Amino acid sequence: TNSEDKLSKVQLYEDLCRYEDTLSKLVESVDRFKPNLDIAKDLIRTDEALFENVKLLAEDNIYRNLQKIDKDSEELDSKTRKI
Amino acid sequence: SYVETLDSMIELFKDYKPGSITLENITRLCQTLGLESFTEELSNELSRLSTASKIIVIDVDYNKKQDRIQDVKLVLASNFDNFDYFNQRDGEHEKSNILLNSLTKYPDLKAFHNNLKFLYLLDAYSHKLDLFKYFTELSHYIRQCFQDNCCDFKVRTNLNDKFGIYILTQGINGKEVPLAKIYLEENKSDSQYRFYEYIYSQETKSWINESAENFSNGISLVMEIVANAYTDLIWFPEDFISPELIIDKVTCSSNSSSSPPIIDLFSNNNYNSRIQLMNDFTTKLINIKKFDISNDNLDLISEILKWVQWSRIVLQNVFKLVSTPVLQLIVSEDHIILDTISECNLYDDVKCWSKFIEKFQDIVS
Amino acid sequence: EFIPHIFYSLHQIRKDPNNLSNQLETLTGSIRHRLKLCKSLISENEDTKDLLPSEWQDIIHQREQELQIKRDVLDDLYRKLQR
Repeated sequence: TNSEDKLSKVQLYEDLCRYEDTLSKLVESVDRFKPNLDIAKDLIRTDEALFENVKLLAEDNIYRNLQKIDKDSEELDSKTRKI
Repeated sequence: SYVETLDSMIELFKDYKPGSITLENITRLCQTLGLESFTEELSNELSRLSTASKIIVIDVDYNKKQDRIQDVKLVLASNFDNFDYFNQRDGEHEKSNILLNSLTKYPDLKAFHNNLKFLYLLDAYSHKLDLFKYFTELSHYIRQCFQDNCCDFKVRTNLNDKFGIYILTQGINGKEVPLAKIYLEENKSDSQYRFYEYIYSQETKSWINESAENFSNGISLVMEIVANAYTDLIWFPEDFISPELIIDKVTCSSNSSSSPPIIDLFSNNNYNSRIQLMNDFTTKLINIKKFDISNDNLDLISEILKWVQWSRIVLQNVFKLVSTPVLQLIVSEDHIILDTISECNLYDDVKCWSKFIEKFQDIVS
Repeated sequence: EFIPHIFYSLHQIRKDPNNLSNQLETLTGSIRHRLKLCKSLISENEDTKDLLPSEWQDIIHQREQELQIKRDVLDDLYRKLQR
């Protein structure tokens, strides 16, 4: 149950959320064959924000290195424990 | 109003997301302007995209291995082959091609689209008026008109990878600063507007229409003021130029109280305590960005530029110095008087304006 | 992949609105398809949604403090056992 709470905590989740909302507005506009510029510009800037957050996620690897050094920590602890 | 709104939305979408520089996006852009386009394989490594219209042919060489544009060539089907599509840089032996630069130096197609829209305008509206010839020669006629009128302005073609006739002044550091850009624009207001060829005659020292039979319809010669940008905006007396010649009036839309900073400076008591400011303007100040200088209005270029230069050197500096926290300072449309100490007017030389500002700064500091 | 397809379809929308309503409707349906698969792919994977900032610093601090206390106790053991 806490998983979804953690997922909602990171910004890019909200980013995909309002990106979906903006495309929903755009499709509603084109359904009414009345394309509103503000919806499209909101869509493009939200997409850009998505893409910058896509870069920001990548520099990931730090957590992975922390994970391997954590495994090193507990394996050293177990070794010294059996010692 | 639906078509005008749709065209305005299409222009907005074209400007807001110009697309990435790819062969497919360049082809789609050319097709969106009604240009005929074909792709040829010159080699296993090189493809050419050739695009054509009535007069213009543009070859774009694409390196398939590098994912990059290698070359761009413009060819005219006019009897005039001398159209300058290179940037005018003083002291570089390599004339840098505007079209190639717009596809290699920029992150997007916006620079290329603007330059292509300009070439397409000349193509569509050239017939017996050849606008490629006339626009090239016009830069020489304006340069001569300034020499004959003793105007200290430099004329360059094609500045910063953009088509246009650029009018430059010497700035305080001897650096050239653009004052205005002259170019052709579609006349949205009157498709029947006759645009004639005007030549500057060395003999008469005037603009002359040699061939009243040589006209194009639905085009205007536009003078755009290049703001270095609210304090860097140029303001004109409302009666300085006929309202029919004003293409773009910056309407301060009715929800932000930006008077000219000049008029707010007649209303706001936050002055240098040494100066009593007196307003002697008879007219309202309006912000004008674009002028129609077509036909008989080519004489106005020198008057508009003198005002723009006087406004930058005198008015804007007087305002900057008065606005930084008793002598009477009278400010009018064409003259400024500091009590009995110093005066300058719009018809004085630039050297008189500089001396007035130096003396004014020494008193206000 | 949905990102480049979204980009491209976005651009032929903004380049050619003068296409007949058939193309506009079909292309908008295509974008709705791509974002539908986008939201699905977001949905099944918890790890990405977690990916989708001081905690990393706190983990680094705890790792370095446990490392230094391990080094100190090992130095003490080395000093004591050599007798």
